[PDB]
Amino acid sequence: STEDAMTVLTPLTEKDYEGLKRVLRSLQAHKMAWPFLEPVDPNDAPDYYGVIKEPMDLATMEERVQRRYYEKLTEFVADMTKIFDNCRYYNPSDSPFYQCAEVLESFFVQKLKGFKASRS
Ligand SMILES: Cn1ncc(NC2CNC2)c(Cl)c1=O
Repeated sequence: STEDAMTVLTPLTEKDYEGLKRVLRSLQAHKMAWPFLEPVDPNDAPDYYGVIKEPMDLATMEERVQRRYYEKLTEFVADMTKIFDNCRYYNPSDSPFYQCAEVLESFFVQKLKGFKASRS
């Protein structure tokens, strides 16, 4: 689709970056975002950093947005998806963190679709 191709191939503009900031702030404000606002502390999760190959959190993404790290929407989506995939990989499905990942990713998907639509 056009949105698929734009996501992979069209460099993020300054207008795109304002949209990414809005998406990120929406995630940070969500009631279920608190487990993901800052990196996992090793004291909450034995072996976390040996198990999880590419840790990610919303504060690291915020730093990257502010530094204009992302060149393509795909890269921003990849970092956000690491947050949820890492959480579901490390934790059992009855963990409250796993539950938060399910809800927050669903919200992200809604906001992401809105952002993609706005790029045209
Ligand atoms: C296993 N584990 N432990 C803590 C955590 N979040 C912390 C950041 N402040 C709470 C997540 Cl997301 C997780 O998966």
